[PDB]
Amino acid sequence: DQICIGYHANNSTEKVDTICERNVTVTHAKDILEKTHNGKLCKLNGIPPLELGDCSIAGWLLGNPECDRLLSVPEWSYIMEKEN
Amino acid sequence: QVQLVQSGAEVKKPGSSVKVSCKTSGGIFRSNAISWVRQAPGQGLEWMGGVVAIFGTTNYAQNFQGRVTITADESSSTVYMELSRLRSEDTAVYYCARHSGYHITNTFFDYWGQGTLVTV
Amino acid sequence: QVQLVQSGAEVKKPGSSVKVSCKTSGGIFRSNAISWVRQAPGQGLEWMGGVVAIFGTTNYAQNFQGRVTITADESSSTVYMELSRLRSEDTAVYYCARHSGYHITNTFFDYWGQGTLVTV
Amino acid sequence: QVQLVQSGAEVKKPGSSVKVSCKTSGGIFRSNAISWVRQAPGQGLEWMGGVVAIFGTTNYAQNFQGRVTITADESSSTVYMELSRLRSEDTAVYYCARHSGYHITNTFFDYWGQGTLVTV
Amino acid sequence: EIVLTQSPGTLSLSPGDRATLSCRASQSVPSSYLAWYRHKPGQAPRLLIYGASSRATGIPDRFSGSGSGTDFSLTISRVEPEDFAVYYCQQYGSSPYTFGRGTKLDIK
Amino acid sequence: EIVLTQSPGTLSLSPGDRATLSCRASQSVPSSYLAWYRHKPGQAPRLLIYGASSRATGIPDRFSGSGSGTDFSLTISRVEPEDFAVYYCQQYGSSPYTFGRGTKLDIK
Amino acid sequence: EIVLTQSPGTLSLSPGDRATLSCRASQSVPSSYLAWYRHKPGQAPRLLIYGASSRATGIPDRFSGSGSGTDFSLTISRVEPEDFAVYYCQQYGSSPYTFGRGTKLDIK
Amino acid sequence: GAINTTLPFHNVHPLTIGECPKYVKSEKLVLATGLRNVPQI
Amino acid sequence: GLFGAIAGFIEGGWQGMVDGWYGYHHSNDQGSGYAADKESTQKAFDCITNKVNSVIEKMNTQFEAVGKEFSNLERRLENLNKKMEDGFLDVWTYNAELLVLMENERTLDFHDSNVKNLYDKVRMQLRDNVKELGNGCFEFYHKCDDECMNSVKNGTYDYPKYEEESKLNRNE
Amino acid sequence: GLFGAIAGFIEGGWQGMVDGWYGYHHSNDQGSGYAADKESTQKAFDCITNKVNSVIEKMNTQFEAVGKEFSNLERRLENLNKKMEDGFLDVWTYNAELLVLMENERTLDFHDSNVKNLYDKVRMQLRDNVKELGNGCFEFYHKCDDECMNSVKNGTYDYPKYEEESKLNRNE
Amino acid sequence: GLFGAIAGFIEGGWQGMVDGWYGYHHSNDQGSGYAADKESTQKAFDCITNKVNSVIEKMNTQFEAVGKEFSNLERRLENLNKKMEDGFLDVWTYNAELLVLMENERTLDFHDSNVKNLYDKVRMQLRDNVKELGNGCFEFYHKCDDECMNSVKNGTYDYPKYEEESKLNRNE
Ligand SMILES: *[C@@H]1O[C@H](CO)[C@@H](O)[C@H](O)[C@H]1NC(C)=O
Ligand SMILES: *[C@@H]1O[C@H](CO)[C@@H](O)[C@H](O)[C@H]1NC(C)=O
Ligand SMILES: *[C@@H]1O[C@H](CO)[C@@H](O)[C@H](O)[C@H]1NC(C)=O
Ligand SMILES: *[C@@H]1O[C@H](CO)[C@@H](O)[C@H](O)[C@H]1NC(C)=O
Ligand SMILES: *[C@@H]1O[C@H](CO)[C@@H](O)[C@H](O)[C@H]1NC(C)=O
Ligand SMILES: *[C@@H]1O[C@H](CO)[C@@H](O)[C@H](O)[C@H]1NC(C)=O
Repeated sequence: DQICIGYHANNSTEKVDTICERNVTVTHAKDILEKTHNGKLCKLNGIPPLELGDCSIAGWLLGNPECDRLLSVPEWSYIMEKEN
Repeated sequence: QVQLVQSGAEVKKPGSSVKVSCKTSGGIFRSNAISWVRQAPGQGLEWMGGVVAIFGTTNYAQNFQGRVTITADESSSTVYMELSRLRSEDTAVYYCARHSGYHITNTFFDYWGQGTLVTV
Repeated sequence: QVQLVQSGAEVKKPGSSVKVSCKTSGGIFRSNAISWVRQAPGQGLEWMGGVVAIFGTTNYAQNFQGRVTITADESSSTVYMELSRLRSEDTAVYYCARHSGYHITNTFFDYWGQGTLVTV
Repeated sequence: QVQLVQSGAEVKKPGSSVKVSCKTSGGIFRSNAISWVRQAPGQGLEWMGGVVAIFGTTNYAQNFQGRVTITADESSSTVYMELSRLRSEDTAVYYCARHSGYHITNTFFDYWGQGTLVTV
Repeated sequence: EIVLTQSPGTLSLSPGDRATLSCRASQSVPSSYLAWYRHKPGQAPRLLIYGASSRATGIPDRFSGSGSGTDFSLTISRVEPEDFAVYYCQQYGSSPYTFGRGTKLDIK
Repeated sequence: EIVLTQSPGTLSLSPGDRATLSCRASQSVPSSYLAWYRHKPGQAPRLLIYGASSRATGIPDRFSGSGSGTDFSLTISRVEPEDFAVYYCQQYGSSPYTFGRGTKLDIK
Repeated sequence: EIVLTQSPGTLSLSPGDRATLSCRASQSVPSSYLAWYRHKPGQAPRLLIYGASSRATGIPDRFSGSGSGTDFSLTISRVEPEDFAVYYCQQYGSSPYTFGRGTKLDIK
Repeated sequence: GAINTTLPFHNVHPLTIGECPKYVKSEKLVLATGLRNVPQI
Repeated sequence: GLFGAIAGFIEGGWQGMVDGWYGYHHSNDQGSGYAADKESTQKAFDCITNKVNSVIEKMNTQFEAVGKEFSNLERRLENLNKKMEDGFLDVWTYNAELLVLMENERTLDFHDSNVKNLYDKVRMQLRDNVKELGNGCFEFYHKCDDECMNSVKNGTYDYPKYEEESKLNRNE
Repeated sequence: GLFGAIAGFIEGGWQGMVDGWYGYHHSNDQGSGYAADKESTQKAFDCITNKVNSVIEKMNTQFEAVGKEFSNLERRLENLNKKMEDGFLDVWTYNAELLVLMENERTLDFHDSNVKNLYDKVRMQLRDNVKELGNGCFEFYHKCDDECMNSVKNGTYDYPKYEEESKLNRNE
Repeated sequence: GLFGAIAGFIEGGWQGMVDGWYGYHHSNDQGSGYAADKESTQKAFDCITNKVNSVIEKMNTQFEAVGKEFSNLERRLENLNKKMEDGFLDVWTYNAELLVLMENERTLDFHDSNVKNLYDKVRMQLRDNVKELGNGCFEFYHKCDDECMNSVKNGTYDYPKYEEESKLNRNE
């Protein structure tokens, strides 16, 4: 008659880094870093953003003749502007 | 502050299957076993089955062996229950209950889901 | 850089009590036992008693048992002495000495207080 | 990304000594044993000796005992080789090789030095 | 398979009356693993007592229970307007994890 | 002192021919501690195979070897233009750390 | 209760004279737990030697002592103007923690 | 782009608007919830 | 292997141990099988659940970057804003990376300790009635049936009951 | 219990140990009583004194906030100054909270190690002349009076002296 | 001495250990000498080599200070720049000191663990054929020549081979 003490193992290949060891296989691991984005400019909390487009902030406020579509804008969650 | 959210009410026909989900919040990964208890109107609550927290071991009641398949995905911390071969008197309200520990045995239901009504 | 500050000089009358304090600096909490020794002018130093650092256990010399009461408060790191039933020949200079360790036994006095003169 | 840099080519005369260095990069302190091997043109590679990583213990081949002295400095992580009593047929290319472990025994040469040509 | 028989069934009371609910077991429940739940219709059941002698967190002090072997009981010293629902007792010391019949409390 | 004997010595081949290099030992190498190095003239020798059965990091898959006891071999299934150099077999299971004779590969 | 007897009592010297102070014990002090203190009047006493053979931190090298059993001594090789005070011997190997009588050093 | 996650860290872009997780420059952050994996004898 | 249990004197894990981190294996006349130690596993689950939750709360109040615009004559002001935001992100990146590495070392060592404690708990309970084979297994000097094995698993071994039988077999 | 001593095989503390962290309890014909281990307690006092003094010194050079005033046309400068102070106070708050949590785990584990070391020190000195009960106590196979008990407490046990007597009672 | 091996039951180091951190000393009829444990030493080297490399990489992205000039009407901006650079330097100085202090404690404790594991590995391998003297040395009940000693060092001790002989001398 025998009794033994042992520990759980499985077919996992998840690897984690420790203070003085790298690529240590563990039975279960959790990644807590998000690296994925849909790549689209969505609406925030259901409120569409303010898209200036080719028009600038000064152009919208000054009433630029080429920014006539911005003469009346509704509530916005954030403002979208170009680098130049 | 721990809550369990389930799917919506569903209507089915005999011979079809049901897929009731139960997502648990309050942490990154699920660390408590989740069981499924149903209540048929006019009848008392019955224990169907449960799944262990991390290891995924599943236990089923002898009444529902071969008809219930409980699975969980560690990525989304969600528990699914699949009842196949629907027949008469399978209309009931299904609750997902969270155990006090990581295992089904020797643990009680800390919290319950709001409940889903399924009609056949 | 460890210094022990005591109370000021006091004048008393036979039948009264005396309250001499000794505050220890150099740390948040007291880590060394503090003892009390007195010197009557024309006589040598005599050991009165001491208190362990954290546990507060107190030991007294057989000469002064029943008359001296050493207490400490962990909050303020202060040690007090209460010599009651003052009589003749109780005029002396009282010093508070800090032991080399947390316990009274097998420890020597690292630092001494400037001293307080008490007359009856 | 580990590289070993050696000294330049040297010309000597019989009766003199040669002082070849080998600096190892890739870390603050040397953690692998470094050995010296030479190749005389028309002849195969021969093992000369080596030095343990931290403890500085040195081993030499029986052919070159008493003529080669390998020393290392822990501050600069540099390994030096000193072959004295130069004679004929000592012209060869000397490489410094880094072992796979901290000790000479049971280790293979992971990386090799570019090599130094010494003529007598 | 332990079958749990709840005797009172229906218990009409008024705020202030002592409420005593009895849960009976066919065979002894190991380690006194029994729990009580409050299930107001249309709401998820809430855990009142676990272990037959320990109160759950956030539960008002009026809820308490005791028992051992095949006899367990739930006592509510003072009844409030929110203490009118169906009360179940389960045993979690055996594999089947059976449930009680349930007792609805009515308003007199 | 274990002496390592290499039989081919000169092996003229063309890109595509199978290259098989044999290293023979006068005594059994303990624990199969033998390694293969590639030494292009004018450049530092580089480690191909260690332990007679383990491929070093960064080595192209075409380089492989096997053996035990006193017989060891290096096999190159496909010869590339960069596989023309002198190949040495070294044993590191004995104290002297002897080296092989070396085999130069020529272009046909 | 171990009583400590200090023999010299009064020792008048001049800067440069060797100073030897002897402390005698009626009983053997366990583990050689004896200490020497310097007590200039109006100031807190300062620890010179602890353990009868170890110098306290910050103590000048001229202060040293030795002894064992019931015989202990403190030696000052070179006397400075600040070495004129009362010196006590304390034993801390016994429960009562007795003190020496003390010897004052005078100026010749 | 938009971020749809429950994790507490992200490394998409430092400039974010709304209820967003904390941005770090690390390439990966994996915690070990289980013990070490040792192959069966 | 800071405590020498995992990959130490217990050189291999168990694939049949599917309902817990840690537990026992027994083999006698009646049969053999595994049994997870639920109490030790639950205690391990408590630390890891709290350890991760503490991690989230600490970096809950991490520095947040806000875009700003500066003219061509405000180069010094713009550089201050750029170096402040980059510096704060570098500090918080270091703290997040270091905490994960430090906790991974702590978690792996914590799991190593629990086996050593579990192994020692059984050893100190079967003091003389078993042989310590040195590979994590104990061989009984007496007959230990399923009821006897279950007592060992839940820490209720009756050493005096088998004390006499064990020593007769141990001596010869 | 990382080392398994506190709340491990020694499941309860002692209320009679009033003059030290660690100690002994003996019971023989002459009498019984407690006795603290002053050497091990003193060593523990040294780490805690240095550990706390380490905490004070490191945050002695912590960032300090100074109030400033900005006009209504300096919103970017005012916001930039506000985020600098808030960011620094968040970094140092994280360091202070984390250091206390990390040191508390070390301090509790350090105390656990001291008992296991003190238990092992007695065990390796009483190799065979005592019987290990497994609950932190040793039972002698010979007669161990107060002079014998005191030798165990200060690490001067004479194993050869009782070697012959112990084996006679151990065998039968 | 968190694991009680260094300066614990092994009171002093060995000046004759010149080719490794950890090793053995044997003494029999043929002779005596030291022998280093290359495998355990190599594992220790890997941890320390990786420990330092991880330290360098983390502070590779440490804050950098750039000199700026401000006029006498920009005292608020100058003070803002001064406190930012001083504040970041204090944060990174604290991290560098704290990492060194904690890694030194970890390294010394890691070295203490390896001897306890090395001591236990031999003890669990010479289970009953040797005496445990308690000072880190084992005394054999049988004759253990150089070939027998080398089996102990590389973990290939044949306990059944000497099982019969050892018990004859142990009993009497
Ligand atoms: C791992 O895979 C093997 C087959 O390679 C299988 O026999 C074993 O059951 C698997 N283990 C688990 C835990 O799934
Ligand atoms: C760990 O694994 C990754 C991917 O397999 C690899 O890029 C990295 O170099 C490995 N690290 C070490 C130290 O081997
Ligand atoms: C986020 O992603 C999950 C899985 O891809 C998806 O189920 C969920 O609907 C997404 N959330 C939103 C708001 O689109
Ligand atoms: C432990 O298991 C045995 C079965 O052999 C049982 O008799 C005993 O009551 C159990 N102990 C506890 C505390 O449950
Ligand atoms: C330990 O205590 C005993 C008391 O029996 C005493 O004889 C012995 O000298 C002590 N050892 C030391 C080193 O003080
Ligand atoms: C261990 O050393 C002995 C020498 O007595 C040798 O016979 C044996 O082969 C060695 N084992 C291994 C695995 O090298």
